[PDB]
Amino acid sequence: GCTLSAEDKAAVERSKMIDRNLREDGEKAAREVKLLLLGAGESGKSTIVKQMKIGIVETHFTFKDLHFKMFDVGGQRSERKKWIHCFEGVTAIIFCVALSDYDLVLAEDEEMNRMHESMKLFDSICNNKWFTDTSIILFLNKKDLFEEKIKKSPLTICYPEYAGSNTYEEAAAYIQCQFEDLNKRKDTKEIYTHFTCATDTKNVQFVFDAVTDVIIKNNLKDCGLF
Amino acid sequence: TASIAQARKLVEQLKMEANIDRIKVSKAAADLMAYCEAHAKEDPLLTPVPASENPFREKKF
Amino acid sequence: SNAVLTFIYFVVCIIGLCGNTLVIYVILRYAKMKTITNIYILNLAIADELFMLGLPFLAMQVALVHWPFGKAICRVVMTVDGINQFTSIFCLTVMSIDRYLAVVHPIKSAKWRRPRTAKMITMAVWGVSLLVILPIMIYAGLRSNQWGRSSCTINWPGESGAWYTGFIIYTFILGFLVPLTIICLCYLFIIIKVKSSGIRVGSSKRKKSEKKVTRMVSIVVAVFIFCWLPFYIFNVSSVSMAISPTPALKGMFDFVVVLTYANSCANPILYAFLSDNFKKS
Amino acid sequence: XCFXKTCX
Amino acid sequence: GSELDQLRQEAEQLKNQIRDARKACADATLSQITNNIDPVGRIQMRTRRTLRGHLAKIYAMHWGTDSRLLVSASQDGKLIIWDSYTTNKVHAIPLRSSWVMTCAYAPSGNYVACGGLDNICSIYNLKTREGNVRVSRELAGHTGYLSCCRFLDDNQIVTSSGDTTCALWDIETGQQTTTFTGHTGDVMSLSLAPDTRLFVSGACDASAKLWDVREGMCRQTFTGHESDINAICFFPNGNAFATGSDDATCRLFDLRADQELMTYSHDNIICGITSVSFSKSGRLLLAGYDDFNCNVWDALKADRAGVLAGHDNRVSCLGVTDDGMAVATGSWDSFLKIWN
Amino acid sequence: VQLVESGGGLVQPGGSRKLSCSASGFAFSSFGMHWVRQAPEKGLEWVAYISSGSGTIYYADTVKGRFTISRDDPKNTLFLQMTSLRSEDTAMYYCVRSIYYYGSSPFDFWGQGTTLTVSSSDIVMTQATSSVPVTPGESVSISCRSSKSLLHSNGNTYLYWFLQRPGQSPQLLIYRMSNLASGVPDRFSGSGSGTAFTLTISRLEAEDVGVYYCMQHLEYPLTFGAGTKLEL
Ligand SMILES: CC(C)CCC[C@@H](C)[C@H]1CC[C@H]2[C@@H]3CC=C4C[C@@H](O)CC[C@]4(C)[C@H]3CC[C@]12C
Ligand SMILES: CC(C)CCC[C@@H](C)[C@H]1CC[C@H]2[C@@H]3CC=C4C[C@@H](O)CC[C@]4(C)[C@H]3CC[C@]12C
Repeated sequence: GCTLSAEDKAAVERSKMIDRNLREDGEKAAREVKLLLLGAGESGKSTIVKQMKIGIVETHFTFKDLHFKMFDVGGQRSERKKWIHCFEGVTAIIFCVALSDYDLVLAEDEEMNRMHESMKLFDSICNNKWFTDTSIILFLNKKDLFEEKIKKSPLTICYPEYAGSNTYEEAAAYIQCQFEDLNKRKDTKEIYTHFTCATDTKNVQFVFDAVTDVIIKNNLKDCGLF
Repeated sequence: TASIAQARKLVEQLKMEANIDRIKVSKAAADLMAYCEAHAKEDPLLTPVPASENPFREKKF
Repeated sequence: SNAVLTFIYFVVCIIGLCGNTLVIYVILRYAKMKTITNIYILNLAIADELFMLGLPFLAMQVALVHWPFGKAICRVVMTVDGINQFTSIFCLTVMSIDRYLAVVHPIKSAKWRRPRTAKMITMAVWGVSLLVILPIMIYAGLRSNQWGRSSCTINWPGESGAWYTGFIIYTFILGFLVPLTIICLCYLFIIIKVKSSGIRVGSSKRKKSEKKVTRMVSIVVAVFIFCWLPFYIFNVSSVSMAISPTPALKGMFDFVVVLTYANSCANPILYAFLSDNFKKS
Repeated sequence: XCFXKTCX
Repeated sequence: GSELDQLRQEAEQLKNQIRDARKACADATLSQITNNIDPVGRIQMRTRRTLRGHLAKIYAMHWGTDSRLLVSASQDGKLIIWDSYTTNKVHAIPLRSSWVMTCAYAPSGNYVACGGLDNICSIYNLKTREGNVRVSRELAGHTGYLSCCRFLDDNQIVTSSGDTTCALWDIETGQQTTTFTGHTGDVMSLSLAPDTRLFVSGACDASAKLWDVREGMCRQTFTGHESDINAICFFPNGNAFATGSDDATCRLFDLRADQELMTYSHDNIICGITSVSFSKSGRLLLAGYDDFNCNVWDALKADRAGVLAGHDNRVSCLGVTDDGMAVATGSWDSFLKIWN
Repeated sequence: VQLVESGGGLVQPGGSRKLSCSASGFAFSSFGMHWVRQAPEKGLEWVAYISSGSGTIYYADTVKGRFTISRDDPKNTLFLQMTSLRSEDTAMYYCVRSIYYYGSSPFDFWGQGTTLTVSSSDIVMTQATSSVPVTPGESVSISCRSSKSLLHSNGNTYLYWFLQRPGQSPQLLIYRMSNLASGVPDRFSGSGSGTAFTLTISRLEAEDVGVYYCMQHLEYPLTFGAGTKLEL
């Protein structure tokens, strides 16, 4: 009680002010939206200079009174198992893809496929012990390149057990359904889908809507209504 | 044809790791027992001490 | 039939006591005030538990008619029970307002739901309740009985002439009107906002999911209406017109004032366990 | 008749 | 080709020579020699102090040289220096990278280093004329996440990273002076000797290498594990060390002899080991498992001599003071508890 | 670091003036503040202590309720407002880079400080030595004694020494009689126990002569010792 001298009183005041600063700074990062950016590397991940902008690479931008933080971790080059648990309080883990280059089959090894690699990455990122209750959004590709290649050559028939051909609307719908049907939870996780365009607002409004929906669902789960 | 250098380096390290001396297990066990017995007199964890010399004791407030 | 009424009183008290003590024990032990709803559930559980402490005395009044407890005991318990009756409902209203603020407005008014305001809010709502019961704890006493026995009821003041119409109208128009409209509007807006954002990003599941919320809203409003309409309607019917004293009307009145207490044991069941505390328990 | 919690 | 085949055959022959040389000197086991001494009694440690202030998972801590100070690193972006006596907080150091994995305390009490998942190790100077904790100089050159860092002296530091290489840095010049290579898997932990002349390390390939500080070359390789290694520490004597893997086994190795002396396995626990530490006399082994609890073992008959349960999440870091007064445990729930 | 203070000069008993201090090169907002009343050619006393962020305020008994102090964190400036004065307020004030955490010493880095000329637990003050001529090359010993046992349960003894030279603002030399300050020659030393404390100088030359003061740190308004001049 009163045994403390004038030294220990100042020490306790110093500790109290350190606690005040830590508590004040710990509330600012609770309202910041944390996004995880992932992809194969040749999936439009370099198109951030205009789409989202007017070891680990971090970029920051604001849209409609919101703070967005996406971490590009494609250049880490390490065993993903040993450091994957760091990103746990994340929402809306973006997986930018590019399947318009699938029909022009590039394997980088001549025995693989772009679609096989994309499904493998999707399963690896969506079937972990962690990451449950984490939403995913998708950016398929720019629609111009797919059209130029599907019509000239009916190479879409190489897809496993596909009947139609030379249809722009049906092939994209089948791709979207195949990507969406890869989840195993189906009760707490969902996939948001968007078709990219040259306009920057179309690729940002979708992200804003998806994160707003995720936040609403999380609040409903928290308050017990759901 | 660049694997020969790596294989040679690995073989060199493997054959060069075998140039140390070894002792019996009994000697190491006796040394560990002797050290433990000699230094157990100053082990606060092993022998509980009264609160007079304990600096992490719990007080009233 | 008053003996069966006493057993109903006792079993309701036991059920509410056990439910509230389990909730308060779990929360106090390892809820560690993490979520903003935990403090609200804490005060609801405390308020119902303190509310249901005057039950045996009213049972010993309705059966074994004479009142051996005494004048001071009568006034003290009728003040405690009158304060705790109004303390619980406002907590429900505050929880509904908080839920509406949390769900409909997720980006704005989500930086004001920290586990602190609730304290200030709890202190302010207890203070607001205190004032309301003033007349009850300054107008009650002992009233002569035409049965030739003793009881524990409220005296008749001369503040508003008859005053049993004015008092009942004021208490009704506050306690039953304000919370019901507040909760109905908040839950309707929650449903509307869930519907609106569902069709922006081709919600591929929300469409089906927007039924549990409607069911919860319906259940909440229905139970709150069921537990409170009979008492107020019977009381206002008695106030409006005088009726000859017969055992039949008083016999059902005891069950009527029983269900009002009985909606305190079910309140934790519907408000607390239907949440993230399912893992907790 | 009754006026309140306990009828008198 | 033929050269590759003959080199592989020679490597296999040398491996067999190492194996049979190790097996030839295995004449007894530690347990049957130390069975003579009577077992220690049931130890009980109560939570003397509880430290609060972190808002995220805690990954590492380091007991100071004064037996009364320590630091903590966490993912919220804060570095905090603790005073174990009055539970006071001495310093709160912000970090440039929000992701950290390890921390260290200088033997002289002037320098603190922390880094990970950013490919950069930073050195902080505590006693400065500016009154704050400003980074002295920033070390770069690794291509993988740093897992551990230890101060050899006031000017020499040895680190391990995610690129399967350990490099002995030089604070004065800012460039590496020695690089240790040979690890096939990723290196995760290392420990320093009391004389600061030999140090070992553990990697994900279930291998342990005995390196040398001065001439920068490996002499001995230790094996026997079947999973990744997370924590390691020497013995106070300086002739032995203990290892911790993810397969619910802790094993004791020694430097002078190439055999296995002492191992731990219990069927009631199927969780890995995250931290291992020794006391003054080394009579008892402390191993903080990740099964929400911590366990205290006895180094005589492989018999558990008590349990230490005060956490509700994953245990990440441990530590014992220089004089052996107290032992402190860490966990992902952001609560540090000091046990005595 | 460098620490400029202002407000020095002559001030009338009836009037108002403000002191100034500027902290550059170190965090002015994370260091305990202090004020010292240096009485010339005699014993001196300690003035006031305000922690960083104005958490706590303390005043001396003789000036209690008479002075006003105001802090400006954005400008790193601490002020001192006066209403009425007394002849015993001549002072040499030192903003000291020292805050109370383990491993750090109060009144560690005194910086520069400024003067104040006023126009016309708390161990008692005692230091018998006045002036002693001495030849370089031999040890010099001076004694400062207390009235109460400073050996607490923790064993901390709050005894500080600083040397003053003519024409120069004094700085810290020895604190605690067990830990030597930094930026000072290693020749200075000291040892003591119980109640009586003696300062001993290992080697003597021209630069080790000056006026010493022994300070006690118990009731934040603390009393300091007398001045003992050394003559070459
Ligand atoms: C066991 C229960 C039903 C007994 C009812 C008595 C009430 C008044 C008791 C039960 C639980 C108690 C609370 C437990 C938790 C706290 C946290 C503390 O920081 C403020 C007091 C407060 C809020 C206590 C006040 C008294 C309390 C509310
Ligand atoms: C009419 C009143 C005075 C009688 C009942 C007293 C008790 C039950 C009431 C009165 C004031 C209330 C407290 C006021 C505010 C808080 C702070 C909050 O963080 C925990 C609950 C707590 C502690 C409330 C619990 C219930 C409470 C303690």
